[PDB]
Amino acid sequence: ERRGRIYIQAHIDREVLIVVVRDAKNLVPMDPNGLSDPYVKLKLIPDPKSESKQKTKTIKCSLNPEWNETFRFQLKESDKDRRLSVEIWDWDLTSRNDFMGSLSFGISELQKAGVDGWFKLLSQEEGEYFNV
Amino acid sequence: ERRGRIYIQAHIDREVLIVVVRDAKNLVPMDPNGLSDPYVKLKLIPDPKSESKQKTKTIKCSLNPEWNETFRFQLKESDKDRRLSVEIWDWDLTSRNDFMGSLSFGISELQKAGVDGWFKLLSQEEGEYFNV
Ligand SMILES: N[C@H](CO)COP(=O)(O)O
Ligand SMILES: [Ca+2]
Ligand SMILES: [Ca+2]
Ligand SMILES: [Ca+2]
Ligand SMILES: [Ca+2]
Ligand SMILES: [Ca+2]
Ligand SMILES: [Ca+2]
Repeated sequence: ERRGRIYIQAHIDREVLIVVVRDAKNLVPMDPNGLSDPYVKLKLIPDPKSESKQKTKTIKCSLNPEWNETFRFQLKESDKDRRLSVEIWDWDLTSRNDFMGSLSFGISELQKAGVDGWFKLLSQEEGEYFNV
Repeated sequence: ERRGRIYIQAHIDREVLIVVVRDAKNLVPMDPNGLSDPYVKLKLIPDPKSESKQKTKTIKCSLNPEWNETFRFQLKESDKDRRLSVEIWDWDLTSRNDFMGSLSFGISELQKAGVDGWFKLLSQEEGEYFNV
């Protein structure tokens, strides 16, 4: 568990993905002060023009952010071949935000069973394929 | 020690920085296969146009690379206000290489005493300032 963990809750209502991003523990420091400014980015991938994107607020200087935010996604046919992508990023003022941890759930699999618990954060490339 | 450690040897011999990049342990996975393709990038910073850049070879699929490569840098007056920047990157074929760990030593401080040992890898922004 090199990048910490995040507590996610996600299930499908009808054709509506409901995602709850509660909190995260032991995130990796990304700033010179030894901390980071975490915010989570949710997308349905593959997504070209990044048309699905939704973000939580940014928590400043914390390696254990608590967001408690809910998000709704209106699904479609095509989405059955997509994955719910959850990525944590470190907000920076004077530079590209830095990647911190990733995770993803197959939409086809969420329709069969929702999720509610802690997940180990993976690397960005790795997180677009699995969840642990 | 979230990103593992690297064994560095560096000292100055009459205006010449000699850096030995031996090996690294417990690097963080950066690829879908659960590994990474580490290579170290050495620069003297600030160095906007990267005229300083020098790289080790890339070791494929390893979180414990052994490089054993020596590098020489011809110092100057100005370099007394610069730092030796050591960054490990994960080589990727189909995408921007991913950052793995960073570290830096003040050139002014190396002139007073060289280093030879293990160093904890820091985040990129953090690594441009310290060396734990
Ligand atoms: N530029 C960063 C990329 O991850 C953050 O961007 P964004 O706020 O659009 O998610
Ligand atoms: Ca940062
Ligand atoms: Ca930041
Ligand atoms: Ca940044
Ligand atoms: Ca990679
Ligand atoms: Ca790679
Ligand atoms: Ca990449």
